Amino acid sequence: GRFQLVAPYEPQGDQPQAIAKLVDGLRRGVKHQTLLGATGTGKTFTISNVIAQVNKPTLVIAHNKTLAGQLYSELKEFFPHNAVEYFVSYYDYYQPEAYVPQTDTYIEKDAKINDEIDKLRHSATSALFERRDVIIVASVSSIYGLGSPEEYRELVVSLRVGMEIERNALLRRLVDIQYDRNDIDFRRGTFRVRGDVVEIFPASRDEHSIRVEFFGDEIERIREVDALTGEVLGEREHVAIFPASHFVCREEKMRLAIQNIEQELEERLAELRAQGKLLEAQRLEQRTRYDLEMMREMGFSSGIENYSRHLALRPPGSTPYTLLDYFPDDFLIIVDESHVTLPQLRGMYNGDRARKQVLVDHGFRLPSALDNRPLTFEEFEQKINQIIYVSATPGPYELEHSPGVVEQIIRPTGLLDPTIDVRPTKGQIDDLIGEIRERVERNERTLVTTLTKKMAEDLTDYLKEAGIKVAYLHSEIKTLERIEIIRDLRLGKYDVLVGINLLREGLDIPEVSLVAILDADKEGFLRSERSLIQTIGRAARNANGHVIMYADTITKSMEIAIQETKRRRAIQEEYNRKHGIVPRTVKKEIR
DNA sequence: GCTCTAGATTTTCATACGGC
DNA sequence: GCCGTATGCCAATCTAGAGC
Ligand SMILES: [Cl-]
Ligand SMILES: [Mg+2]
Ligand SMILES: [Mg+2]
Ligand SMILES: [Mg+2]
Repeated sequence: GRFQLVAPYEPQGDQPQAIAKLVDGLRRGVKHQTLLGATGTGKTFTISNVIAQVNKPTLVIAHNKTLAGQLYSELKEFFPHNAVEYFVSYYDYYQPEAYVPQTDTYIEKDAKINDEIDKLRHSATSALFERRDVIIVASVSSIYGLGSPEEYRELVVSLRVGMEIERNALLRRLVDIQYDRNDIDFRRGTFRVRGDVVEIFPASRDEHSIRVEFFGDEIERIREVDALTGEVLGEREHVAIFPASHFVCREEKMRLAIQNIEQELEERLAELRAQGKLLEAQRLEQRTRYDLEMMREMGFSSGIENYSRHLALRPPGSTPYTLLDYFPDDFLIIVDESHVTLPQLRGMYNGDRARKQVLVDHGFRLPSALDNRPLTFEEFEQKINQIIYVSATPGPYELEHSPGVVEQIIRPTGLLDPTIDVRPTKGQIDDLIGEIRERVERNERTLVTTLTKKMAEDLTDYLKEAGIKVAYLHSEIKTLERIEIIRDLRLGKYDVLVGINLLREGLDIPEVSLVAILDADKEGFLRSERSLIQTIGRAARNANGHVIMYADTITKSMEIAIQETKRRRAIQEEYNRKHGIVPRTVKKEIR
């Protein structure tokens, strides 16, 4: 395939040079590069240009699913002729199996699956074999266990007009790859028959079923079919039907796997019983033998993922197969918000290991359950072909592995990194209150950041006493109601929002002209250099953007952020001067 | 170095049950 | 043994500080 970028506009401002640097580094074979793109500079359009120029299948990794969704929307509009795909957790809810020693409690695994997300997951994986012009937006789900891509590929049922194959032989192979017959409710992951037509709804597709028409053992035709109404659509010459699960469990391997699980259990029970952990072994035997009977009286068992490694016959310690393995060897990775996303990726292994080791220590699971896991960060490193880290505040790992940075600060809209004032703590709430009132005069909103949920709630109350319209925003408030609070800020219900750590990455509020950082000098994660610069960027979407940092000293963290903001402004002033640009505030749609 | 602390996101091969 | 349906808010992750 071949990527076709589609937009009205050309690259502008800093975008051209940025695109050129990243493309040349990629072509020279450089492994790690870093796009130091300041906020609201059109970072998704820049990276799309790179993808379009180098024409490699690409994985965009995001640290959260809201941002994941936006990237996926924007990229769908930029590449409407290409396979833009989505790959995140497909669980409506999920609690893992866990044991909590401090409160001596076992917690059952509970789950519930979202059908749309599973459909997208299958569209994503199948796309990577059907064609080369694929971009997948993904969460850290990308580093979790799937079945091997080789097995996933060889189980495909490939069909072409002219083929000779027994009607029932197709059907019986479809069942092998996890499809169900269903003449009543014809939906994805199911098939049916209507005389000569064998109608197949692939696992990757919402509304568009295949219709394979037979004459004896021949295939006279194949047809994509709109299943909203029932009408027929275009007539293909071939089609590929991929498995309706990323996990194969065939009996041929399962028989030996059972005796391997059987013999790991013996050894572990002897181990536990020897150490006077008699309760633990009784636990381990009761679950393992029950699961093993289910494994003999059925294909499945409960918690089957715990026996991943045995059921695959792969050795102890094995690195799992993942989405990354489904990509070609010359693929490309974009890491969105790398300073937050990479630490998250690092820690997926740690938390999973922690949780599973206590299950194993208390005899809920065998030691081989540790091999059912995500990648370690080191295993992620070894699977990188080439990678681009995007962030306004790139972290240590990105800088240390990249040959300097591609800097992109000039915004196509000419908006400046705001000015910053530093004021004393003496009489700070009154100074702020008056400064908010001037903003309410100009119909401009304000963000205030404190250190705690308690302080954010107390200031909201106190600002209500002063007659200011205001809400607090922190993580006690569920996602749905946060969307609504932010919506209601823009419409004008509130002139102020008080927060802690939800007022940085991916918050475009054009109406905000003031950002108030309280306790600006209290050293810690909330007032580190990066979180400081990220908070400052909330005021860079409005032409009268301003920052007040209340503090009595100026920390090292404060002085780097002040200096790097000033420098960025000065460069943006000069570009604006050269081109006669007067900064204009962002007109963005509500909802 | 170990053990707290604050406010943050993400992830994880559904399953027990009653009525057939 | 098969199948349709009601069901949960239950962990350990991160950074970068503070006491020892
Ligand atoms: Cl979506
Ligand atoms: Mg499934
Ligand atoms: Mg491997
Ligand atoms: Mg590679």
